[PDB]
Amino acid sequence: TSSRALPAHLKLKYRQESQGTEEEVRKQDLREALLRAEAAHFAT
Amino acid sequence: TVRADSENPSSQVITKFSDPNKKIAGQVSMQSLEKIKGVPEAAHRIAGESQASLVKRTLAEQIRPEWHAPWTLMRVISGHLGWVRCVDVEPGNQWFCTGAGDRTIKIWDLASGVLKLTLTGHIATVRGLAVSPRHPYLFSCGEDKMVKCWDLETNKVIRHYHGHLSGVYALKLHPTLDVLVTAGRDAVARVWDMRTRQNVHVLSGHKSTVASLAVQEFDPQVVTGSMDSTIRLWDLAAGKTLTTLTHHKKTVRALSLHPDEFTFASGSSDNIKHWKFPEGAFMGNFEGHNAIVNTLSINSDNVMFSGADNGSMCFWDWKSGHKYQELQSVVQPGSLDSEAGIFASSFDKTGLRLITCEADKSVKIYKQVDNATPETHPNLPWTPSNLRRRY
Amino acid sequence: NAVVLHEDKQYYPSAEEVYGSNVDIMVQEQDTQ
Amino acid sequence: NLLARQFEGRHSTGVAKQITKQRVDSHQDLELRAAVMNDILDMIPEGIRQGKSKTILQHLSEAWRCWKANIPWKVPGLPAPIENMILRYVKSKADW
Amino acid sequence: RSAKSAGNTLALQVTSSGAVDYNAIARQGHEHGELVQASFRDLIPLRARLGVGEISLEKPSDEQKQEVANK
Amino acid sequence: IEESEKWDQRLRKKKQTIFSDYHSQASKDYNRGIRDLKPDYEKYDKDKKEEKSKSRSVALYDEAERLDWVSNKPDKEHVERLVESIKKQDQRRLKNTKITFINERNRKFNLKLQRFYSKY
Amino acid sequence: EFQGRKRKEFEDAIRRNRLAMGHWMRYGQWELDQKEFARARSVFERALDVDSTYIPLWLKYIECEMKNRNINHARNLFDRAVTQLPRVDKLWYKYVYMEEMLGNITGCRQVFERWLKWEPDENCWMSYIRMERRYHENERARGIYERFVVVHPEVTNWLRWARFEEECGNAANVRQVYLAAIDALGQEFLNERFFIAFAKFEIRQKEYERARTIFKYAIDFMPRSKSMELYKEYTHFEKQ
Amino acid sequence: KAAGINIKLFRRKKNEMDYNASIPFEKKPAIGFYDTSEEDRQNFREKREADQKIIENGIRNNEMESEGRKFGHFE
Repeated sequence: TSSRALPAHLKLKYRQESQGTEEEVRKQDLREALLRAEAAHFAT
Repeated sequence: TVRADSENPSSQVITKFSDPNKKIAGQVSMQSLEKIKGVPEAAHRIAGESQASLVKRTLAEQIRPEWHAPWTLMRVISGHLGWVRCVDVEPGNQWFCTGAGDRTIKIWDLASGVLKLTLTGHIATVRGLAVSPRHPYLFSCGEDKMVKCWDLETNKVIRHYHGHLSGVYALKLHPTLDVLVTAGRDAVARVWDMRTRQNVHVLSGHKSTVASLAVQEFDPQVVTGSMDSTIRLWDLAAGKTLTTLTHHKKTVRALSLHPDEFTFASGSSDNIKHWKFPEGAFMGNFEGHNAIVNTLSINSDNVMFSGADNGSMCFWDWKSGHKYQELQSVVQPGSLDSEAGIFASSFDKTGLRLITCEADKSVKIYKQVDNATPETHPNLPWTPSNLRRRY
Repeated sequence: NAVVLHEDKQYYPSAEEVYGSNVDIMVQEQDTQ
Repeated sequence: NLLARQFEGRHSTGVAKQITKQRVDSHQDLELRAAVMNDILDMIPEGIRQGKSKTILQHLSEAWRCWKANIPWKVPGLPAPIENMILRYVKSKADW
Repeated sequence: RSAKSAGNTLALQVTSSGAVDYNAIARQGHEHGELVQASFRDLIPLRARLGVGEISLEKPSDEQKQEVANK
Repeated sequence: IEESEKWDQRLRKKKQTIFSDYHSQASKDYNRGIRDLKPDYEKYDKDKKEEKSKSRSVALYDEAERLDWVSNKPDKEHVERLVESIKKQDQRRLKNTKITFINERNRKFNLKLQRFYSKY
Repeated sequence: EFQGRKRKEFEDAIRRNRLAMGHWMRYGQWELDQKEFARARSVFERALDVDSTYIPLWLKYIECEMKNRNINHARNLFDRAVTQLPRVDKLWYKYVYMEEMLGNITGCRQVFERWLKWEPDENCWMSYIRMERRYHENERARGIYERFVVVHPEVTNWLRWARFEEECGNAANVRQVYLAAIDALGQEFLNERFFIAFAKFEIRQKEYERARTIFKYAIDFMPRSKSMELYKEYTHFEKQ
Repeated sequence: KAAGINIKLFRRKKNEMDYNASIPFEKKPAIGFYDTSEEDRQNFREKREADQKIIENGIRNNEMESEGRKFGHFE
């Protein structure tokens, strides 16, 4: 129909292994990581 | 007539002998009013049932509040050149993105507040961001009527979603399916397929701007609140509405889902109400925020935050519905007094830091006070059993 | 007694004067990536 | 497309029109007016004769014009919440 | 006698001993009349709805999630 | 004292009758209409006394599970008085409801301006 | 041709600004002047579809239905209106007034019961009391007073019940209602005016040992910080 | 029409629904607890005849005003 409605980007991209999937975020400990990062920023 | 005399005991034996402590302070003293004439066959049972209902209500409003510790300001990020309207946090809790009225999406580092790259490409104000937790994407929408899908692996727009007759005010992503839902000024919430950019469903039931949105996995999936002060619960399978929630008087500008409880809370200019989700059963009010609430966010440990249009910030005990802290937002130096306001807010993934996007061109980070000590940091006082709610 | 030149005039207090000393004030005008 | 339009019709209704560098201002004004209408509809309490939006919009336009011409714009009879909201939106427009 | 049902069925003696049930006008349509909220009990928090015991505030497990996802 | 008591009632009511909200306005209109009502005709007493005598089961005043109240079709006199009361009230409403300027609209605008700014 | 021309002009006027309720009201009026039914209802209910929360339109519709003596139609319309907006008392008041002044009181009694299910303000309960007392039938109005005081615990409602009780006629009943009122309000709600009213009732019953004893009880009950009016009434009784 | 007519009919344009064949959008009132029944079917004669008298009254009033032009010609 219209030029902009033609098929394009037909492959949906999913997060790969080291890109931060749900499995890793559930496995990771975000709290102590956040406090450590804040302390590292504070040290500057 | 002096048919009987000596009321000395009667004027005391009636008032005294009962429960000494007041139950609901309006108890009719069940045993004391049978003796009058009338219609005990019908009227008496109705009065008894109404008393049972009222005593249950007044006793069920008396949940002891918890402590939850107070919050404080820790960081003020001032980089935007317009009102900051939206905020979303990446699932790894490393960075967060905030669109604003200067047509730009700025991506900040959550821990340090350092500004990463600035994304441009919107004609008008950005109103909603959403970082996909299963794809490396970042969807955005603005008052310029088009929806964009930024590819975070290349930082370039790849997908465009076009069908919208006016500005788009909210955007949400289905947790399980690859489907996103947008709501805007054309009084229609539209359902988009991510891959094909097609508009599968047109959730058209409202009469005015759908100012709020919420999407989840169990039915009903899409929850839309509009300027009619009405909330609708849609089913995505058929694109129809299941329930309509008209309890609100003014437009409901904030919808938010509890992470762990299968209930949701909505806010408006008058009252904040939270509902049991499967059938939309009312579950109580959060009274005390006499302002135009814009945002609602629930922590993991049953803490609610409600930000107003005049900088009013109230923290609620989710279980007991008790507003345990009042905070007044203070503007950065260049602003006016009238410029105090809050447009968007979100707890981070852990829930220990709260990010607030103000009507002040500044982003503020709030952190619970670390020392704790409920003895030295008491909440707002709780005064039980004052009177039953009007409802 | 000193006069304040127009270019030297300040209308607003510093962010430190308005937010206290326990808040870090970030001014991210320019990009870092 | 030509033959479909020939044998079918315009199907003009229900189509969207992107903002194209000439409708930018006239669409930004529409969005601002809609936002101010929502704010008016909210801050006015219940049963206070809500039919007062147009006059506040006129006040907002006059305030914007006064800002452009550098005129104080003090309205004596205006209530405080309306005045504050108008000032806030005028400052937003001025910054843009 | 050829009148058919020219009018709505009269209110019902509901099973909760409620004498008369006027919710039939509100439930007229919507194709979901069981979920239409048209009574004063719907203004009362579920914490205090009298005839309620335990209300389960947890998500519908995982089997329900998979079924609704597939559908 | 009885005449003084009636004057007390008159003065009492006079100081409560001297627009606040639609909520109270509805009540005031309704109780005015009640003040203009003429109940207790020859019908009600006959209805109370006649079918009560043969009350084998259920009372004429019981409405917990009464059925007949659905089919109450009034008489001509009652509907007639309905129409006359409505017409009189409508006529009453239409009765009570009703050079700095170049046109009649400018005049109305100037009177509005006078109403708002003359204090200032 | 004249109705066609007026109809076309009004139809465009309402298609251009579909939110202008004045246009729909005027269209219904002009259509009603000759063809009194059917499409009048169509146009009006179309307007209600546009905005069903416009109470003036509902009232206008009711009045226009009642002008042409369609009673059962208007009763159905009220049922729809009251189940749609149960918390506006204008519709309820018009309904009860109409049903009451039709002569059908067996139906307005149940209508008032429906309204009372929503716990309205004291004005509605007082209207129900006045309704019932307009036809005596005080035997169930006493029960209705019981419902009023249980729903709305206030001293004023108890005084109202006592006044109704003394109007009907009894002595044990009135003082007995007062005893129920004292044991219901308790220490934290009973103000001096309640005992003043009880004392006045007792003086009008010409039983004075009772009155003096309730004065002593009231003296010792409330703190002497707030005892002025009760003391002066005590003086008036004892010296009188 | 005064002397001899060919029965002149007014002219309609080609793209209007004419608002004179049926109800322009044809919406019926919702049926409720109380049955209408007779309230309209007992008086279909009224639905036609109140209409009839209103037409006839309009015609009489127009005729009287038309002769009232001569009647009030000089006053």
